[PDB]
Amino acid sequence: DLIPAPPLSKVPLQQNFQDNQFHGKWYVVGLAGNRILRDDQHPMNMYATIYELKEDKSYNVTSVISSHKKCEYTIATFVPGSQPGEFTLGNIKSYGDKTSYLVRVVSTDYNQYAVVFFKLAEDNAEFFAITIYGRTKELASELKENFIRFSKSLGLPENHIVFPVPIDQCIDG
Amino acid sequence: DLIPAPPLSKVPLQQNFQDNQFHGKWYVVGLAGNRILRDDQHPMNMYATIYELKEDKSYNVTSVISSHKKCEYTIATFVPGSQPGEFTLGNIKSYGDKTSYLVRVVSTDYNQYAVVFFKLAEDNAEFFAITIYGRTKELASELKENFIRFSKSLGLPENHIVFPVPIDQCIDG
Amino acid sequence: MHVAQPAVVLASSRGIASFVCEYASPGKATEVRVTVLRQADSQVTEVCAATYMMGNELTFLDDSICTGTSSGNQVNLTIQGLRAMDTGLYICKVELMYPPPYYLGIGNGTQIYVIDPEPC
Amino acid sequence: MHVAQPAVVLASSRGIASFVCEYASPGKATEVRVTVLRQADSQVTEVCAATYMMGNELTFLDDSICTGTSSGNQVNLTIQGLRAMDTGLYICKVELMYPPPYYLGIGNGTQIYVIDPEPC
Repeated sequence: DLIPAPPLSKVPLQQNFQDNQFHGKWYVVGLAGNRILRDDQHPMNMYATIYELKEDKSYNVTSVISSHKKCEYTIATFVPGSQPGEFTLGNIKSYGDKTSYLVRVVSTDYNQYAVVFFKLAEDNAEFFAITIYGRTKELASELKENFIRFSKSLGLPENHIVFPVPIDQCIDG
Repeated sequence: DLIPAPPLSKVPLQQNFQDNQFHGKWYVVGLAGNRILRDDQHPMNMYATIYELKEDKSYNVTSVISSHKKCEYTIATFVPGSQPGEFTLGNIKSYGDKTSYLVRVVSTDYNQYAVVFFKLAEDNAEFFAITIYGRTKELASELKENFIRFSKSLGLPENHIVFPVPIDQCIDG
Repeated sequence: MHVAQPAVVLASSRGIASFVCEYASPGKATEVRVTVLRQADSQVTEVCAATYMMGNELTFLDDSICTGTSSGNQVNLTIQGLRAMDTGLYICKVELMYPPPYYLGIGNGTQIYVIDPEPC
Repeated sequence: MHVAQPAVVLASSRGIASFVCEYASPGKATEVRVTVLRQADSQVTEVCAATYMMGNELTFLDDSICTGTSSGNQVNLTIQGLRAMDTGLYICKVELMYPPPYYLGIGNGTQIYVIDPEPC
Protein backbone atom coordinates (compact mmCIF):
# COMPACT_ATOMS: atom_id res chain seq x y z
CA ASP A 1 0.00 0.00 0.00
CA LEU A 2 3.10 2.17 -0.35
CA ILE A 3 2.83 5.08 -2.78
CA PRO A 4 4.70 3.98 -5.95
CA ALA A 5 7.86 5.74 -7.11
CA PRO A 6 7.09 8.43 -9.72
CA PRO A 7 8.44 8.04 -13.26
CA LEU A 8 11.94 9.51 -13.47
CA SER A 9 10.71 11.79 -16.25
CA LYS A 10 8.98 13.83 -13.55
CA VAL A 11 12.21 14.30 -11.58
CA PRO A 12 14.39 17.09 -13.06
CA LEU A 13 18.17 16.89 -13.15
CA GLN A 14 20.24 19.94 -12.24
CA GLN A 15 21.85 20.99 -15.52
CA ASN A 16 25.65 21.04 -15.77
CA PHE A 17 26.04 19.90 -12.17
CA GLN A 18 29.26 21.18 -10.59
CA ASP A 19 30.65 18.65 -8.11
CA ASN A 20 33.40 21.04 -6.96
CA GLN A 21 30.80 23.51 -5.70
CA PHE A 22 28.36 21.04 -4.09
CA HIS A 23 30.72 19.69 -1.40
CA GLY A 24 30.27 20.77 2.22
CA LYS A 25 27.59 20.68 4.89
CA TRP A 26 23.92 20.74 3.99
CA TYR A 27 21.21 21.01 6.67
CA VAL A 28 18.04 18.94 6.19
CA VAL A 29 15.34 21.63 6.07
CA GLY A 30 12.73 19.44 4.41
CA LEU A 31 12.19 15.73 3.84
CA ALA A 32 9.41 13.89 2.00
CA GLY A 33 8.91 10.34 0.75
CA ASN A 34 6.60 7.35 0.56
CA ARG A 35 7.82 6.27 4.01
CA ILE A 36 7.87 9.72 5.60
CA LEU A 37 4.97 10.64 7.90
CA ARG A 38 4.45 13.94 9.69
CA ASP A 39 3.40 13.57 13.33
CA ASP A 40 3.15 16.69 15.47
CA GLN A 41 3.44 14.52 18.58
CA HIS A 42 6.83 13.29 17.37
CA PRO A 43 8.58 16.20 15.62
CA MET A 44 11.79 15.23 13.86
CA ASN A 45 15.05 16.91 14.86
CA MET A 46 17.09 18.44 12.07
CA TYR A 47 20.30 16.69 11.04
CA ALA A 48 23.03 17.59 8.56
CA THR A 49 24.73 15.77 5.72
CA ILE A 50 28.28 16.55 4.64
CA TYR A 51 29.39 15.84 1.08
CA GLU A 52 33.15 15.31 0.98
CA LEU A 53 34.61 15.12 -2.53
CA LYS A 54 37.00 12.26 -3.35
CA GLU A 55 39.71 12.12 -6.00
CA ASP A 56 37.72 9.59 -8.05
CA LYS A 57 34.76 12.01 -8.25
CA SER A 58 32.54 10.12 -5.82
CA TYR A 59 31.46 11.70 -2.52
CA ASN A 60 31.86 10.41 1.00
CA VAL A 61 28.45 11.21 2.50
CA THR A 62 28.43 11.82 6.26
CA SER A 63 25.19 12.45 8.11
CA VAL A 64 25.56 14.07 11.52
CA ILE A 65 22.81 13.16 13.99
CA SER A 66 22.06 14.12 17.60
CA SER A 67 21.49 10.87 19.53
CA HIS A 68 20.96 9.92 23.17
CA LYS A 69 23.69 11.69 25.15
CA LYS A 70 26.00 11.70 22.12
CA CYS A 71 26.55 12.73 18.52
CA GLU A 72 26.73 10.17 15.72
CA TYR A 73 27.98 10.01 12.15
CA THR A 74 26.67 7.65 9.47
CA ILE A 75 28.73 6.96 6.34
CA ALA A 76 27.82 6.26 2.71
CA THR A 77 29.52 6.58 -0.67
CA PHE A 78 27.86 8.20 -3.69
CA VAL A 79 29.51 7.02 -6.92
CA PRO A 80 29.00 9.09 -10.11
CA GLY A 81 26.24 7.76 -12.33
CA SER A 82 25.66 8.19 -16.05
CA GLN A 83 24.98 11.93 -15.83
CA PRO A 84 26.60 14.61 -13.67
CA GLY A 85 24.36 15.07 -10.64
CA GLU A 86 23.38 11.41 -10.45
CA PHE A 87 24.96 8.75 -8.23
CA THR A 88 24.50 5.23 -6.92
CA LEU A 89 25.69 3.40 -3.80
CA GLY A 90 29.33 2.42 -3.44
CA ASN A 91 28.29 -1.12 -2.43
CA ILE A 92 25.24 -1.45 -4.67
CA LYS A 93 26.68 -4.55 -6.37
CA SER A 94 26.52 -6.47 -3.09
CA TYR A 95 22.71 -6.38 -3.09
CA GLY A 96 21.89 -8.27 -6.27
CA ASP A 97 20.61 -7.70 -9.80
CA LYS A 98 17.12 -6.91 -8.48
CA THR A 99 18.26 -3.99 -6.30
CA SER A 100 19.04 -0.49 -7.57
CA TYR A 101 19.73 2.89 -5.93
CA LEU A 102 19.60 6.30 -7.57
CA VAL A 103 20.53 9.72 -6.25
CA ARG A 104 19.58 12.67 -8.45
CA VAL A 105 20.35 16.30 -7.66
CA VAL A 106 17.14 18.00 -8.79
CA SER A 107 18.08 21.65 -8.31
CA THR A 108 20.72 23.63 -6.46
CA ASP A 109 22.41 26.99 -6.41
CA TYR A 110 25.31 25.50 -4.37
CA ASN A 111 25.32 28.24 -1.74
CA GLN A 112 21.76 28.41 -0.52
CA TYR A 113 19.73 25.29 -1.24
CA ALA A 114 19.66 21.89 -2.92
CA VAL A 115 16.82 19.51 -3.74
CA VAL A 116 17.84 15.87 -3.99
CA PHE A 117 15.87 12.78 -5.02
CA PHE A 118 16.56 9.26 -3.66
CA LYS A 119 15.17 5.99 -4.98
CA LEU A 120 15.78 2.53 -3.58
CA ALA A 121 14.28 -0.15 -5.82
CA GLU A 122 14.03 -3.79 -4.78
CA ASP A 123 12.39 -6.92 -6.18
CA ASN A 124 8.94 -6.23 -4.71
CA ALA A 125 9.09 -2.63 -3.47
CA GLU A 126 10.31 0.90 -4.13
CA PHE A 127 11.21 3.52 -1.57
CA PHE A 128 11.78 7.09 -2.69
CA ALA A 129 12.35 10.41 -0.98
CA ILE A 130 13.01 14.04 -1.67
CA THR A 131 14.97 16.33 0.57
CA ILE A 132 15.64 20.04 0.47
CA TYR A 133 18.96 21.06 2.00
CA GLY A 134 20.02 24.49 3.17
CA ARG A 135 23.53 25.83 3.75
CA THR A 136 21.90 27.32 6.85
CA LYS A 137 19.22 25.80 9.10
CA GLU A 138 16.53 27.97 7.54
CA LEU A 139 15.31 28.60 4.00
CA ALA A 140 13.07 31.21 2.38
CA SER A 141 9.37 30.38 2.52
CA GLU A 142 9.10 30.26 -1.28
CA LEU A 143 11.80 27.59 -1.54
CA LYS A 144 9.92 25.42 0.94
CA GLU A 145 6.61 26.05 -0.84
CA ASN A 146 8.08 24.88 -4.14
CA PHE A 147 9.40 21.80 -2.35
CA ILE A 148 5.88 20.97 -1.15
CA ARG A 149 4.43 21.42 -4.64
CA PHE A 150 7.23 19.33 -6.11
CA SER A 151 6.57 16.62 -3.51
CA LYS A 152 2.86 16.56 -4.36
CA SER A 153 3.68 16.47 -8.08
CA LEU A 154 5.46 13.21 -7.29
CA GLY A 155 2.33 11.74 -5.73
CA LEU A 156 3.00 12.59 -2.10
CA PRO A 157 0.24 13.97 0.11
CA GLU A 158 1.15 16.81 2.47
CA ASN A 159 1.39 14.57 5.55
CA HIS A 160 4.27 12.68 3.88
CA ILE A 161 6.33 15.85 4.17
CA VAL A 162 8.20 16.92 7.29
CA PHE A 163 10.32 19.93 8.13
CA PRO A 164 12.90 18.94 10.76
CA VAL A 165 13.17 21.21 13.79
CA PRO A 166 16.43 23.19 13.98
CA ILE A 167 18.71 22.23 16.88
CA ASP A 168 22.12 23.37 18.17
CA GLN A 169 23.33 20.00 19.38
CA CYS A 170 25.87 18.12 17.24
CA ILE A 171 24.79 19.33 13.80
CA ASP A 172 27.04 22.38 13.80
CA GLY A 173 30.19 20.41 14.54
CA ASP B 1 -12.84 28.65 48.49
CA LEU B 2 -16.51 27.86 47.88
CA ILE B 3 -18.57 30.65 46.32
CA PRO B 4 -20.62 32.17 49.19
CA ALA B 5 -24.41 31.96 49.27
CA PRO B 6 -26.03 35.09 47.81
CA PRO B 7 -28.13 37.33 50.05
CA LEU B 8 -31.72 36.08 50.11
CA SER B 9 -32.83 39.51 48.89
CA LYS B 10 -31.53 38.51 45.46
CA VAL B 11 -33.65 35.34 45.38
CA PRO B 12 -37.28 36.09 44.39
CA LEU B 13 -40.23 34.25 45.91
CA GLN B 14 -43.08 33.10 43.67
CA GLN B 15 -46.02 35.28 44.69
CA ASN B 16 -49.15 33.63 46.06
CA PHE B 17 -47.65 30.16 45.69
CA GLN B 18 -50.31 27.50 45.07
CA ASP B 19 -49.31 24.19 46.68
CA ASN B 20 -52.28 22.36 45.14
CA GLN B 21 -51.00 23.08 41.63
CA PHE B 22 -47.28 22.43 42.22
CA HIS B 23 -47.55 18.71 43.07
CA GLY B 24 -46.47 16.10 40.53
CA LYS B 25 -43.37 15.15 38.58
CA TRP B 26 -40.79 17.74 37.62
CA TYR B 27 -37.83 16.87 35.36
CA VAL B 28 -34.45 18.42 36.21
CA VAL B 29 -33.67 20.41 33.06
CA GLY B 30 -31.08 22.66 34.67
CA LEU B 31 -29.01 22.64 37.86
CA ALA B 32 -26.52 25.18 39.20
CA GLY B 33 -24.80 25.75 42.53
CA ASN B 34 -21.54 26.44 44.34
CA ARG B 35 -20.79 22.69 44.25
CA ILE B 36 -21.99 22.04 40.71
CA LEU B 37 -19.33 21.72 37.99
CA ARG B 38 -19.93 21.16 34.29
CA ASP B 39 -17.65 18.53 32.75
CA ASP B 40 -18.25 17.49 29.15
CA GLN B 41 -16.33 14.27 29.82
CA HIS B 42 -18.85 13.36 32.53
CA PRO B 43 -22.29 14.57 31.39
CA MET B 44 -24.98 14.27 34.04
CA ASN B 45 -28.06 12.16 33.33
CA MET B 46 -31.41 13.82 33.89
CA TYR B 47 -33.46 12.74 36.90
CA ALA B 48 -36.93 13.67 38.10
CA THR B 49 -38.37 14.85 41.39
CA ILE B 50 -41.97 14.16 42.40
CA TYR B 51 -43.73 16.47 44.84
CA GLU B 52 -46.50 14.59 46.63
CA LEU B 53 -48.78 16.79 48.74
CA LYS B 54 -49.56 15.71 52.31
CA GLU B 55 -52.57 16.58 54.45
CA ASP B 56 -50.44 18.77 56.74
CA LYS B 57 -49.34 20.91 53.75
CA SER B 58 -45.80 19.56 53.59
CA TYR B 59 -44.57 17.63 50.53
CA ASN B 60 -43.04 14.20 50.32
CA VAL B 61 -40.20 14.78 47.85
CA THR B 62 -39.18 11.75 45.79
CA SER B 63 -36.28 11.92 43.37
CA VAL B 64 -36.19 9.19 40.74
CA ILE B 65 -32.69 8.28 39.55
CA SER B 66 -31.32 5.80 37.00
CA SER B 67 -28.59 3.78 38.75
CA HIS B 68 -26.43 0.77 37.87
CA LYS B 69 -28.80 -1.88 36.52
CA LYS B 70 -31.70 -0.47 38.55
CA CYS B 71 -33.89 2.52 39.34
CA GLU B 72 -33.74 4.26 42.71
CA TYR B 73 -35.89 6.63 44.74
CA THR B 74 -34.61 9.04 47.38
CA ILE B 75 -36.99 10.53 49.96
CA ALA B 76 -37.17 13.90 51.72
CA THR B 77 -39.86 15.97 53.42
CA PHE B 78 -40.38 19.67 52.72
CA VAL B 79 -42.23 21.35 55.61
CA PRO B 80 -43.95 24.72 54.99
CA GLY B 81 -41.86 27.68 56.07
CA SER B 82 -42.90 31.20 57.03
CA GLN B 83 -44.13 32.12 53.55
CA PRO B 84 -46.00 30.05 50.95
CA GLY B 85 -43.40 28.70 48.55
CA GLU B 86 -40.74 28.26 51.23
CA PHE B 87 -39.91 25.06 53.11
CA THR B 88 -37.35 23.46 55.38
CA LEU B 89 -36.32 19.85 56.06
CA GLY B 90 -38.60 17.55 58.00
CA ASN B 91 -35.68 16.48 60.21
CA ILE B 92 -33.85 19.81 60.36
CA LYS B 93 -34.06 19.89 64.17
CA SER B 94 -31.85 16.80 64.39
CA TYR B 95 -28.86 18.71 63.00
CA GLY B 96 -28.36 21.40 65.61
CA ASP B 97 -28.85 25.13 66.13
CA LYS B 98 -26.00 25.91 63.72
CA THR B 99 -27.60 24.11 60.75
CA SER B 100 -30.39 25.52 58.59
CA TYR B 101 -32.05 24.50 55.31
CA LEU B 102 -34.20 26.65 53.06
CA VAL B 103 -36.17 25.78 49.94
CA ARG B 104 -37.64 28.72 48.03
CA VAL B 105 -39.77 28.42 44.91
CA VAL B 106 -38.46 31.32 42.83
CA SER B 107 -40.84 31.20 39.88
CA THR B 108 -43.28 28.75 38.36
CA ASP B 109 -46.28 28.56 36.09
CA TYR B 110 -47.15 25.09 37.51
CA ASN B 111 -47.60 23.44 34.12
CA GLN B 112 -44.42 24.20 32.26
CA TYR B 113 -41.51 25.17 34.47
CA ALA B 114 -40.36 25.91 38.01
CA VAL B 115 -37.20 27.52 39.37
CA VAL B 116 -36.29 26.48 42.90
CA PHE B 117 -33.55 27.68 45.25
CA PHE B 118 -31.89 25.46 47.90
CA LYS B 119 -29.62 26.59 50.72
CA LEU B 120 -27.91 24.39 53.28
CA ALA B 121 -26.16 26.47 55.94
CA GLU B 122 -23.80 24.96 58.50
CA ASP B 123 -21.43 26.31 61.15
CA ASN B 124 -18.52 26.92 58.77
CA ALA B 125 -19.98 26.55 55.27
CA GLU B 126 -22.93 27.23 52.99
CA PHE B 127 -24.06 25.16 50.04
CA PHE B 128 -26.67 26.56 47.68
CA ALA B 129 -28.17 25.52 44.38
CA ILE B 130 -30.74 26.53 41.82
CA THR B 131 -32.66 24.14 39.66
CA ILE B 132 -35.06 24.67 36.79
CA TYR B 133 -37.68 21.93 36.45
CA GLY B 134 -39.81 21.13 33.44
CA ARG B 135 -43.08 19.19 33.29
CA THR B 136 -41.44 17.68 30.20
CA LYS B 137 -37.78 16.79 29.63
CA GLU B 138 -37.24 19.90 27.51
CA LEU B 139 -37.81 23.62 28.00
CA ALA B 140 -37.87 26.63 25.69
CA SER B 141 -34.47 28.17 25.05
CA GLU B 142 -35.51 31.48 26.62
CA LEU B 143 -36.43 29.82 29.91
CA LYS B 144 -33.00 28.20 30.08
CA GLU B 145 -31.28 31.47 29.13
CA ASN B 146 -33.03 33.29 31.98
CA PHE B 147 -31.93 30.49 34.30
CA ILE B 148 -28.30 31.05 33.30
CA ARG B 149 -28.58 34.81 33.84
CA PHE B 150 -30.27 34.23 37.18
CA SER B 151 -27.51 31.80 38.17
CA LYS B 152 -24.83 34.34 37.28
CA SER B 153 -26.72 37.05 39.17
CA LEU B 154 -26.25 34.84 42.22
CA GLY B 155 -22.49 34.77 41.73
CA LEU B 156 -22.19 31.54 39.76
CA PRO B 157 -19.90 31.33 36.73
CA GLU B 158 -21.22 29.47 33.69
CA ASN B 159 -19.23 26.29 34.40
CA HIS B 160 -21.17 25.88 37.67
CA ILE B 161 -24.29 25.28 35.59
CA VAL B 162 -25.22 21.95 34.06
CA PHE B 163 -28.12 20.81 31.90
CA PRO B 164 -28.76 17.10 32.56
CA VAL B 165 -29.05 14.88 29.49
CA PRO B 166 -32.57 13.52 28.87
CA ILE B 167 -32.92 9.75 29.28
CA ASP B 168 -35.75 7.21 28.97
CA GLN B 169 -34.62 4.89 31.73
CA CYS B 170 -36.46 5.05 35.08
CA ILE B 171 -37.39 8.74 35.10
CA ASP B 172 -40.69 8.25 33.30
CA GLY B 173 -41.97 5.66 35.75
CA MET C 1 -18.48 17.41 40.45
CA HIS C 2 -14.85 16.47 39.82
CA VAL C 3 -13.84 13.16 41.34
CA ALA C 4 -10.11 12.52 41.49
CA GLN C 5 -8.40 9.16 41.91
CA PRO C 6 -4.98 7.63 41.02
CA ALA C 7 -4.71 6.41 37.42
CA VAL C 8 -2.86 3.22 38.33
CA VAL C 9 -2.36 1.02 41.38
CA LEU C 10 -0.74 -2.42 41.54
CA ALA C 11 -2.42 -4.81 43.96
CA SER C 12 -0.08 -6.11 46.66
CA SER C 13 0.93 -9.78 46.75
CA ARG C 14 -1.93 -10.17 49.21
CA GLY C 15 -4.43 -8.84 46.68
CA ILE C 16 -4.96 -5.42 48.27
CA ALA C 17 -5.17 -1.90 46.79
CA SER C 18 -5.48 1.40 48.70
CA PHE C 19 -6.32 4.73 47.10
CA VAL C 20 -8.22 7.99 47.57
CA CYS C 21 -11.25 9.39 45.73
CA GLU C 22 -11.54 13.15 46.27
CA TYR C 23 -14.54 15.31 45.48
CA ALA C 24 -16.32 18.57 46.37
CA SER C 25 -16.63 19.49 50.05
CA PRO C 26 -19.75 17.65 51.25
CA GLY C 27 -20.29 19.52 54.51
CA LYS C 28 -21.44 17.84 57.71
CA ALA C 29 -25.17 17.40 57.11
CA THR C 30 -25.03 16.00 53.57
CA GLU C 31 -25.52 12.26 53.24
CA VAL C 32 -22.96 10.98 50.72
CA ARG C 33 -22.85 7.62 48.96
CA VAL C 34 -19.74 6.24 47.31
CA THR C 35 -20.12 3.38 44.85
CA VAL C 36 -17.15 1.49 43.41
CA LEU C 37 -17.75 0.16 39.90
CA ARG C 38 -15.47 -2.29 38.11
CA GLN C 39 -15.15 -1.87 34.37
CA ALA C 40 -13.49 -4.71 32.45
CA ASP C 41 -13.81 -5.81 28.82
CA SER C 42 -16.49 -3.15 28.37
CA GLN C 43 -18.55 -4.69 31.19
CA VAL C 44 -19.53 -2.79 34.32
CA THR C 45 -20.31 -4.27 37.74
CA GLU C 46 -20.87 -2.74 41.17
CA VAL C 47 -18.14 -3.76 43.61
CA CYS C 48 -19.30 -2.05 46.80
CA ALA C 49 -21.18 0.95 48.15
CA ALA C 50 -21.44 2.90 51.39
CA THR C 51 -23.51 5.86 52.54
CA TYR C 52 -21.95 8.15 55.13
CA MET C 53 -21.53 11.54 56.75
CA MET C 54 -18.21 13.36 56.49
CA GLY C 55 -15.61 12.20 59.01
CA ASN C 56 -16.87 8.70 59.69
CA GLU C 57 -15.59 5.18 59.13
CA LEU C 58 -17.44 3.66 56.18
CA THR C 59 -19.82 0.74 56.49
CA PHE C 60 -19.88 -1.50 53.42
CA LEU C 61 -22.03 -4.64 53.17
CA ASP C 62 -20.92 -7.59 55.29
CA ASP C 63 -18.24 -9.78 53.70
CA SER C 64 -17.51 -6.81 51.43
CA ILE C 65 -14.06 -6.43 49.92
CA CYS C 66 -14.08 -2.68 50.61
CA THR C 67 -13.23 -0.76 53.76
CA GLY C 68 -12.42 2.87 54.32
CA THR C 69 -12.84 6.19 56.06
CA SER C 70 -14.25 9.57 55.12
CA SER C 71 -12.20 12.67 55.90
CA GLY C 72 -12.79 16.15 54.56
CA ASN C 73 -13.64 15.99 50.86
CA GLN C 74 -12.44 12.44 50.25
CA VAL C 75 -12.92 8.75 50.91
CA ASN C 76 -9.85 6.66 51.71
CA LEU C 77 -10.47 3.21 50.29
CA THR C 78 -8.89 -0.21 50.53
CA ILE C 79 -10.07 -3.05 48.31
CA GLN C 80 -8.92 -6.52 49.31
CA GLY C 81 -9.44 -10.08 48.14
CA LEU C 82 -8.32 -9.17 44.61
CA ARG C 83 -7.14 -11.86 42.17
CA ALA C 84 -5.60 -11.61 38.70
CA MET C 85 -9.04 -12.17 37.16
CA ASP C 86 -10.24 -9.04 39.02
CA THR C 87 -7.85 -6.76 37.15
CA GLY C 88 -9.78 -3.79 35.80
CA LEU C 89 -10.77 -0.15 36.07
CA TYR C 90 -12.22 0.74 39.48
CA ILE C 91 -14.40 3.84 39.18
CA CYS C 92 -15.58 5.97 42.08
CA LYS C 93 -19.12 7.32 41.85
CA VAL C 94 -19.86 9.87 44.58
CA GLU C 95 -23.46 11.01 45.11
CA LEU C 96 -24.91 13.78 47.30
CA MET C 97 -28.02 11.83 48.33
CA TYR C 98 -29.57 14.11 50.94
CA PRO C 99 -30.84 16.71 51.31
CA PRO C 100 -31.99 17.91 47.87
CA PRO C 101 -30.85 18.62 45.28
CA TYR C 102 -29.49 15.23 44.20
CA TYR C 103 -26.12 15.63 42.49
CA LEU C 104 -23.07 13.48 41.79
CA GLY C 105 -19.64 13.10 40.26
CA ILE C 106 -17.84 10.18 38.62
CA GLY C 107 -14.09 9.62 38.43
CA ASN C 108 -12.05 8.38 35.47
CA GLY C 109 -11.25 5.32 37.53
CA THR C 110 -8.24 3.64 39.04
CA GLN C 111 -6.78 0.84 36.95
CA ILE C 112 -5.83 -1.95 39.32
CA TYR C 113 -3.51 -4.63 37.96
CA VAL C 114 -3.51 -7.85 39.95
CA ILE C 115 -0.85 -10.55 39.88
CA ASP C 116 -1.49 -13.84 41.69
CA PRO C 117 1.32 -14.88 44.10
CA GLU C 118 3.58 -17.86 43.40
CA PRO C 119 2.50 -21.20 44.97
CA CYS C 120 5.20 -20.88 47.67
CA MET D 1 7.28 7.25 10.83
CA HIS D 2 4.63 5.80 13.14
CA VAL D 3 5.99 3.32 15.66
CA ALA D 4 3.39 1.22 17.43
CA GLN D 5 3.83 -0.67 20.68
CA PRO D 6 1.55 -1.93 23.52
CA ALA D 7 0.70 0.72 26.12
CA VAL D 8 1.11 -1.62 29.08
CA VAL D 9 2.86 -4.90 29.86
CA LEU D 10 3.33 -6.54 33.26
CA ALA D 11 6.68 -8.25 33.70
CA SER D 12 6.40 -11.96 34.51
CA SER D 13 7.44 -13.29 37.92
CA ARG D 14 10.76 -14.03 36.24
CA GLY D 15 11.22 -10.39 35.29
CA ILE D 16 10.50 -10.75 31.58
CA ALA D 17 8.42 -8.68 29.14
CA SER D 18 7.69 -9.45 25.47
CA PHE D 19 6.16 -7.00 23.01
CA VAL D 20 6.23 -5.78 19.42
CA CYS D 21 7.31 -2.45 17.94
CA GLU D 22 5.86 -1.98 14.45
CA TYR D 23 6.92 0.62 11.90
CA ALA D 24 7.03 1.43 8.18
CA SER D 25 8.09 -1.34 5.78
CA PRO D 26 11.91 -1.19 5.76
CA GLY D 27 12.54 -3.28 2.67
CA LYS D 28 15.40 -5.77 2.37
CA ALA D 29 18.38 -3.50 1.71
CA THR D 30 17.74 -0.87 4.38
CA GLU D 31 19.86 -1.13 7.50
CA VAL D 32 17.59 -0.53 10.50
CA ARG D 33 18.55 0.21 14.10
CA VAL D 34 16.19 -0.23 17.02
CA THR D 35 17.05 1.45 20.30
CA VAL D 36 15.12 0.80 23.51
CA LEU D 37 15.04 3.79 25.86
CA ARG D 38 13.82 3.66 29.46
CA GLN D 39 12.06 6.75 30.75
CA ALA D 40 11.48 6.97 34.50
CA ASP D 41 11.02 9.95 36.80
CA SER D 42 11.68 12.22 33.82
CA GLN D 43 15.06 10.54 33.26
CA VAL D 44 15.99 8.76 30.03
CA THR D 45 18.53 5.96 29.60
CA GLU D 46 19.40 3.66 26.72
CA VAL D 47 18.58 0.04 27.53
CA CYS D 48 19.75 -1.73 24.38
CA ALA D 49 20.24 -1.32 20.64
CA ALA D 50 20.60 -3.51 17.57
CA THR D 51 21.19 -2.85 13.88
CA TYR D 52 19.70 -5.34 11.44
CA MET D 53 18.26 -6.21 8.05
CA MET D 54 14.62 -7.26 7.77
CA GLY D 55 13.99 -10.91 8.62
CA ASN D 56 16.96 -11.59 10.86
CA GLU D 57 17.49 -12.47 14.50
CA LEU D 58 18.69 -9.38 16.35
CA THR D 59 22.15 -9.07 17.87
CA PHE D 60 22.23 -6.91 21.00
CA LEU D 61 25.41 -6.29 23.00
CA ASP D 62 26.73 -9.24 25.01
CA ASP D 63 25.12 -9.67 28.44
CA SER D 64 22.28 -7.50 27.12
CA ILE D 65 18.83 -7.85 28.61
CA CYS D 66 17.23 -7.65 25.15
CA THR D 67 16.69 -10.34 22.53
CA GLY D 68 14.44 -10.46 19.52
CA THR D 69 13.74 -11.03 15.86
CA SER D 70 12.86 -8.85 12.90
CA SER D 71 9.96 -9.88 10.67
CA GLY D 72 8.25 -7.74 8.08
CA ASN D 73 7.72 -4.22 9.44
CA GLN D 74 8.31 -5.03 13.11
CA VAL D 75 10.75 -6.12 15.78
CA ASN D 76 9.62 -8.75 18.28
CA LEU D 77 11.33 -7.95 21.56
CA THR D 78 11.84 -9.64 24.89
CA ILE D 79 13.42 -7.78 27.79
CA GLN D 80 14.56 -9.91 30.71
CA GLY D 81 16.33 -9.39 34.01
CA LEU D 82 13.77 -6.78 35.08
CA ARG D 83 13.32 -5.86 38.76
CA ALA D 84 10.76 -3.64 40.50
CA MET D 85 13.25 -0.75 40.41
CA ASP D 86 13.30 -1.09 36.60
CA THR D 87 9.62 -0.22 36.26
CA GLY D 88 9.22 2.49 33.64
CA LEU D 89 8.30 3.50 30.12
CA TYR D 90 10.20 1.53 27.47
CA ILE D 91 10.30 3.50 24.22
CA CYS D 92 11.19 2.07 20.82
CA LYS D 93 13.27 4.30 18.55
CA VAL D 94 13.54 2.89 15.02
CA GLU D 95 16.03 4.46 12.60
CA LEU D 96 16.57 3.90 8.86
CA MET D 97 20.36 4.17 9.01
CA TYR D 98 21.38 3.20 5.48
CA PRO D 99 21.23 4.05 2.70
CA PRO D 100 20.37 7.78 2.70
CA PRO D 101 18.21 9.55 3.55
CA TYR D 102 18.43 9.08 7.32
CA TYR D 103 14.96 8.95 8.86
CA LEU D 104 13.34 7.58 12.01
CA GLY D 105 10.27 7.09 14.15
CA ILE D 106 9.71 6.98 17.91
CA GLY D 107 6.94 5.17 19.75
CA ASN D 108 4.90 6.41 22.71
CA GLY D 109 6.49 3.64 24.73
CA THR D 110 5.44 0.52 26.57
CA GLN D 111 4.94 0.99 30.30
CA ILE D 112 6.38 -2.05 32.01
CA TYR D 113 5.39 -2.61 35.64
CA VAL D 114 7.67 -4.95 37.54
CA ILE D 115 6.86 -6.77 40.76
CA ASP D 116 9.62 -8.66 42.58
CA PRO D 117 8.73 -12.30 43.44
CA GLU D 118 8.16 -13.44 47.03
CA PRO D 119 11.22 -14.93 48.83
CA CYS D 120 9.84 -18.48 48.39
